[PDB]
Amino acid sequence: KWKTVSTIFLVVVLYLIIGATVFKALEQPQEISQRTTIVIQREKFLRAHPCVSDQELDELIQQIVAAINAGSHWDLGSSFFFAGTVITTIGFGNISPRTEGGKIFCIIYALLGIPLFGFLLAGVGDQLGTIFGKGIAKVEDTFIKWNVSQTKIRIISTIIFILFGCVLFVALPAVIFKHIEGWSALDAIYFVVITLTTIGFGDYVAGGSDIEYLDFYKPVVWFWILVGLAYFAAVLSMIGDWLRVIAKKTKEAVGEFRAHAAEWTANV
Amino acid sequence: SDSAINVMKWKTVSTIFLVVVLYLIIGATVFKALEQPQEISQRTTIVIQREKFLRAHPCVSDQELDELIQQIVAAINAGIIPLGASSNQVSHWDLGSSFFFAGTVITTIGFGNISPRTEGGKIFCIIYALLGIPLFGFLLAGVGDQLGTIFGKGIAKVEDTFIKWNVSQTKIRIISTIIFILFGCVLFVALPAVIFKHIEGWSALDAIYFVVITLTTIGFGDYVAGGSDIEYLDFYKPVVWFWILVGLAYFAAVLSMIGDWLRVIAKKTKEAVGEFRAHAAE
Ligand SMILES: CCCCCCCCCCCCC/C=C/[C@@H](O)[C@H](CO)NC(=O)CCCCCCCCCCCCCCC
Ligand SMILES: CCCCCCCCCCCCC/C=C/[C@@H](O)[C@H](CO)NC(=O)CCCCCCCCCCCCCCC
Ligand SMILES: *CCC(=O)Nc1ccc(C(=O)NCc2ccc(Cl)cc2Cl)cc1
Ligand SMILES: *CCC(=O)Nc1ccc(C(=O)NCc2ccc(Cl)cc2Cl)cc1
Ligand SMILES: CCCCCCCCCCCCCCCC
Ligand SMILES: CCCCCCCCCCCC
Ligand SMILES: CCCCCCCCCC
Ligand SMILES: CCCCCCCCCC
Ligand SMILES: CCCCCCCC
Ligand SMILES: CCCCCCCC
Ligand SMILES: [K+]
Ligand SMILES: [K+]
Ligand SMILES: [K+]
Ligand SMILES: [K+]
Ligand SMILES: [K+]
Ligand SMILES: [K+]
Repeated sequence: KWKTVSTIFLVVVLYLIIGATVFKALEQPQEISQRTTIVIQREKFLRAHPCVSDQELDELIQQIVAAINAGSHWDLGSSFFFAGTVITTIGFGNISPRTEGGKIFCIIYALLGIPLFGFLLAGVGDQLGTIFGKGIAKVEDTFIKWNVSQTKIRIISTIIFILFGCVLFVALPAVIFKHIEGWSALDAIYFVVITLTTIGFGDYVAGGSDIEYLDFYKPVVWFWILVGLAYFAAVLSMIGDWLRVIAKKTKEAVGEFRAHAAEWTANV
Repeated sequence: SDSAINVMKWKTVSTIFLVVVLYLIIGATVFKALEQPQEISQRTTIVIQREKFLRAHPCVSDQELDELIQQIVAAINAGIIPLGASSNQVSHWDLGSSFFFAGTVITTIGFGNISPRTEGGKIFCIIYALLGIPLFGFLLAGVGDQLGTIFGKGIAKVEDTFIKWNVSQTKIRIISTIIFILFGCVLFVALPAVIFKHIEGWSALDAIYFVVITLTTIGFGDYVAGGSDIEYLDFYKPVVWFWILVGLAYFAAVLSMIGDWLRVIAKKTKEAVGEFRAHAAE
């Protein structure tokens, strides 16, 4: 009958405000640092090359920033990657359609492929879940006849799910990404989380740089994208369940606190 | 029982996998066909300009022009207006733009025009995503449920206005799906698209493109509703916030309905091919 939606809306607004403050705190300093150390560069390149005017260099900069949309972008490999970024809704954006017909086809392609890929991803997740059900069935039998509790064997099994999944789907792909892309470890894990959450900023792409790949590589990361999107769907849903549980525990904690203030003053 | 169903399940998922591969191949072919020509045109017409700059400044070290463009492309990923005429700008990380960024994280739209460069920014972004995505999921579920109850009451009366001669119970459902589609596409894509065109200066197709790319959470970032430096009446960005919330709910509904359409067409086509081979010329 009632909402409950208003309080979670307010919680989301609060979460966004806290996040915005923290992000500003962590990111504005390096931004102003790079801004002043590039206004150093604009006039240290110009005085080191007197033949460039102060206004012809700006013609150069204007056309280079005009080249923001191009720099092939559209070999069958890169367009296959793009189609993947569309139907997965990752949408890195490093590749994007510029002609109107490309955008119209992109609209149709998204509206049809997102549900179809949803079916594929659901099936992949179900098959992984049954494989993992048998896998937990055996270690839930070795460790099961010792008196250990039953409603905590499930939390030990979630511990094992999280750990094994994050080593197979986050850890070793991250180390491979660092050894192949040249990314840092933190940058690799960042890429993993941002792509498998379907956020997909595009500041890092697993086949973007020119660095020449082993050709065994893009298909394997395709497979990793498929299986990791499923794993991360599971992880995000279980975090949601964590949230609803802690939500009711906090609801009862506020109930208890106000109930201990209630008749604590009836103590007259 | 426990296993005899799983063979069937792995069969259907394998054929869905092959269908997805085929869809990706077709899409890639069409996209290459539609986008590579203008790309090579612009590339040769940018090297025309590159050596028009080169056939005008030999005193320039002439190979450092490309390291200069390297540093310019490195500087633009952390947005900049790098010209002497105007050394004054507005920052990527005011609380407004950082609020927008946090939204792009928890919605998983991820436009990317703004993204964390600091190590701590990336670690906090990881934590922020892993916690906010489910939370925003709950919010969006509530928004969708309330929208659905408003629309249920709205259709309840038009489910009687139409009770003339010859009327159905389970086939009036198609007029209700038609009304959902049309009214939703008027409120959540159409008029927001025209607003986006008149305020952002985007084309009509660019506005609708932005709408579709944003509410599906693809979020390329090639168009952003608050990106350009312009005025923005502030009566604008909060209403676009609200539009994002309710339109994400609406588009989740639309995508689920398209999925149902696909499931129906899939089973009708398999039974149709069964029927075909069962005939197979007399
Ligand atoms: C990382 C960014 C910072 C996160 C900011 C979260 C601050 C919010 C802390 C709880 C206070 C919410 C206000 C209302 C609380 C209750 O009246 C209400 C039900 O009565 N709770 C909920 O609805 C259920 C809402 C429960 C949502 C809790 C979100 C989980 C945060 C995880 C971070 C914990 C770090 C612990 C060390 C600080
Ligand atoms: C299912 C409902 C989703 C519909 C969401 C999009 C609704 C489109 C309504 C916008 C109409 C605006 C009127 C003016 C349009 C022109 O100024 C504009 C050129 O400037 N044309 C287009 O944008 C051309 C736009 C072309 C629209 C693409 C239509 C593709 C529908 C495919 C649906 C999947 C059906 C699958 C059945 C097997
Ligand atoms: C064409 C220029 C470019 O960026 N090409 C490019 C980038 C990435 C790939 C690729 O296959 N990456 C692995 C992958 C596969 C699917 C998805 Cl949705 C995402 C990724 Cl990162 C290929 C070509
Ligand atoms: C600071 C530079 C910049 O890009 N600023 C910017 C862009 C967009 C907004 C904004 O509020 N857009 C509406 C909106 C709200 C939430 C989301 Cl998740 C996405 C959008 Cl487009 C504000 C500031
Ligand atoms: C624009 C997207 C084109 C992709 C659509 C391909 C059509 C495929 C028709 C069915 C192919 C598999 C049928 C097998 C049924 C037993
Ligand atoms: C499980 C088999 C499904 C095959 C049917 C898919 C049909 C897609 C139609 C796309 C029309 C543009
Ligand atoms: C300018 C309009 C281009 C539209 C291209 C649509 C391609 C349809 C392929 C099925
Ligand atoms: C079922 C075993 C899945 C193994 C996944 C390997 C991922 C490759 C890392 C790039
Ligand atoms: C909770 C995520 C922390 C990631 C730390 C990575 C350090 C290389
Ligand atoms: C319910 C009306 C939403 C209007 C959103 C328009 C903002 C661009
Ligand atoms: K994105
Ligand atoms: K997404
Ligand atoms: K999603
Ligand atoms: K971008
Ligand atoms: K995205
Ligand atoms: K992006």
